[PDB]
Amino acid sequence: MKVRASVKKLCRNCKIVKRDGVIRVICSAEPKHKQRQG
Amino acid sequence: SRVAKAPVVVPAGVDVKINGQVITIKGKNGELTRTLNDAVEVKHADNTLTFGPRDGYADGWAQAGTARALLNSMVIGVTEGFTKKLQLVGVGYRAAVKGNVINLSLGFSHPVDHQLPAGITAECPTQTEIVLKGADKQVIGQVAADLRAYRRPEPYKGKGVRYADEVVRTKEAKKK
Amino acid sequence: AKKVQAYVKLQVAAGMANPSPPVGPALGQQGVNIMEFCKAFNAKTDSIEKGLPIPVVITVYADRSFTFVTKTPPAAVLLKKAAGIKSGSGKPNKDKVGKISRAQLQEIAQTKAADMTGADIEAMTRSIEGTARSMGLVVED
Amino acid sequence: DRMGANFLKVVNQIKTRLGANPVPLQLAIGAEEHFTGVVDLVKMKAINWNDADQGVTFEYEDIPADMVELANEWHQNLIESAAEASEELMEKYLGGEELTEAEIKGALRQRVLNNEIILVTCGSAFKNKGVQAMLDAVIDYLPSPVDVPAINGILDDGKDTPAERHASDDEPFSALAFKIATDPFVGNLTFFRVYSGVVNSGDTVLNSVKAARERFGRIVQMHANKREEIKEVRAGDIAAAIGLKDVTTGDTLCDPDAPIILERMEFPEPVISIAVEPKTKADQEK
RNA sequence: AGCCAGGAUGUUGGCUUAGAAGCAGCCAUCAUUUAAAGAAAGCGUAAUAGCUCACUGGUCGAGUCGGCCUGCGCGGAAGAU
Repeated sequence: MKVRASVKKLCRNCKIVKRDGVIRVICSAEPKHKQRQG
Repeated sequence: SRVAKAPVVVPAGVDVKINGQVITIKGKNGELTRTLNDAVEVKHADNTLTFGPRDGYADGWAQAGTARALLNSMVIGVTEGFTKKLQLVGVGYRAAVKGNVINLSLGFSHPVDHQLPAGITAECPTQTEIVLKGADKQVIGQVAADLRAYRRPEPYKGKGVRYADEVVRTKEAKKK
Repeated sequence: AKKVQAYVKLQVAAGMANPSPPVGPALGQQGVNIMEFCKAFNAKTDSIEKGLPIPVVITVYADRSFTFVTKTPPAAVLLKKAAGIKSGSGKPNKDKVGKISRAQLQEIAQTKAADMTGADIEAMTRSIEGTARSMGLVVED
Repeated sequence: DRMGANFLKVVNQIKTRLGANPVPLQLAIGAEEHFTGVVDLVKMKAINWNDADQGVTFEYEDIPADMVELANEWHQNLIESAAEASEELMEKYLGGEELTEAEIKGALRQRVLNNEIILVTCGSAFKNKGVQAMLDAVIDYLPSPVDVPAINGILDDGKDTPAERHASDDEPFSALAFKIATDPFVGNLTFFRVYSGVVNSGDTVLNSVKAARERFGRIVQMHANKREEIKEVRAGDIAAAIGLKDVTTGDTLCDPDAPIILERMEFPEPVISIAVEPKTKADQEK
């Protein structure tokens, strides 16, 4: 999970759910599109 | 809501034991009980079960919205069951069932034979296909996902242990 | 006719026996002997002077079967068969070269009227005027 | 002796990819780790191997009880393989004359001169399991230089008359030149094989395809590595036709006034081209 | 929002045609049928076969959706007996 202050909804099918409070964004086929902070 | 427009119809062959918050479902081949939270108002009204969110816990529409989906699965799981098949794609990798134990030909210097708990009648038609049978929807995944986590799908060959319906995304080397 | 299994209309000039690589996949969909589609159409291909893309459609069936529908060549390539060059659309509304009147357009529409139930005479007339303006062609009668 | 090593899969994979007709003979006993027996099906005997020794036992026993039916359904396909090899075994597959170990190979050996079936054998080289088994088929399923069509020298340019010469010692001498290695002792060396005839030591062996004269020096045999001087080369040995002045790929090694070959087929093309450069300017001289 | 569900089909959409064949990119950017379809969004990809968006055409049978303004909240937030 890459970390950066900006979670920008980047991939076309990008889920966003708030697990534990810190946002981590869920793609389907792209592992590269998953950030976690912010 | 959609969940409030979703009542569940218990059929004949599965008995409920409504001691208020604690419901123990006497079914076909097991006992699928869940001790829910106090954000629910349960009533097996006539035959079709009706539920309700308790006051104070107005977020119990969520907490019983779990429950409406829950008990529907329980009355159909204790009778019919889940076929949870896994596909072993590994070079020299086999699967064979004995009693309640599964072998794991997993490319190690030592064998891994793990015993599997109750609510499991496992089978193996061949070395690469493995049945799992169960009554709870949780236990039919939890014992399945532990095997898959021992050898995850490798996205350079397609190697690994993977589900029947799961479709991996294998890549290409592209350098050497 | 059929449904979500397969329906693509792709065939180009039938002087070439071997399936051209991009056409290949529309024959590479439901398991054909590619010699069969070469031997089906050549009994009627000897009634033409080759050079224009003639279209066929593919449509499939359960076991190993298939079927196909023969029509006439479309008027879009018939616009640029008479005009000499096969590709004229470089600038649509800035080129004024080349005239054919409506009388040529209806006699290449009777061969559509004797073949197909859509692509009717009077409705296609503005689109056979519409494929003229995109190519940069003029029309007068 | 490996995982995923199914014997019956691979021989029945040839009929799908290679498209050939293999009928295997020596089958498998053991679950690849406790593997002890190789199932020869003609004599219907399993062979014991070494506990872990580099080569003690050869103990033949019967078919074990754990494979009493797979030996049944596979032996009946072995004895099929002579009724459709020769036409004469067709009427005793069905009539029921006994298909012995010795009778069936007399048809199948003639099925190696046309090569429609190949003979397969499972076992281990490194675990010493099968190597002592694999030798007896070579004298009975691989052809001899006197059982084959021998040296066939055609002519030169006059007429196409292919002439089967004799495989014995009663012919003009004949050999071929291949695997022509080098050495810092004598220079050029060969790994040549003589098909028939006997040569003495010291001869005016020519190379009759390229019109050159050579003389036959001190011939040396090997254990693939060690110099052993072979003086008298008999018909069928493989040695080093030493001291050839010029020699090409596959020309004759033959006395004059004799039959003559002129044959070079499938000259290859080395494709990848890299340019070597010297280190010092004294190096490019060498 | 999901299961059935056609992805109605003129066309090869040029150019330059080697494939730039709706899926590389610049100019057009009409539509034969319009109760469902654009000379077009990605993946499959040299091109396409596979899978969709397009209208949800038929079922559920009620609410639902994208942004503007504020009350507060979370992440951002790592230091040295």
